[PDB]
Amino acid sequence: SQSQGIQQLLQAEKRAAEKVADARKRKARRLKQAKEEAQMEVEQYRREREQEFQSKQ
Amino acid sequence: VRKMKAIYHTLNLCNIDVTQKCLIAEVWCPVTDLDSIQFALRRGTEHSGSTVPSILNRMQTNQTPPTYNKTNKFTHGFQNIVDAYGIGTYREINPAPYT
Repeated sequence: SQSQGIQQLLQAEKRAAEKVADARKRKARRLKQAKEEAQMEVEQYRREREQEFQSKQ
Repeated sequence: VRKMKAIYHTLNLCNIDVTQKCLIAEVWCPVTDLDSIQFALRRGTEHSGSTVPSILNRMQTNQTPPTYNKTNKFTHGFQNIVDAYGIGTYREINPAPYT
């Protein structure tokens, strides 16, 4: 039954490798999203501070 | 120290899998003693914190097995003078009890 055990472990290892590589791909994607959102929040801050400037003026 | 060395040397005489931190090995063992082996494995892995099932499964034995004759303090010497001539065929009639 060892040859079957081998086949089962290889399938489990295949899935594990896929799951981890997928997590790394996700990490890269989330990082890009993080930058895009950060920039949008920065613009929101810019808008608000510009409004504060106008009020002060 | 000698024991540790023997252990590591034994583990070298194995095939380490690449994708998982798990070890597969083939071993010869007495059939009648297999239960004893599994109980020993249970105790060993129980000491290990991971308690991996550590299941030893028989394979379609098809290579020439070693010849194991159980000897004791008395019969060991007689077995050796037999072995001096040669190691008997697997499941050969052991001449030693008559020697």
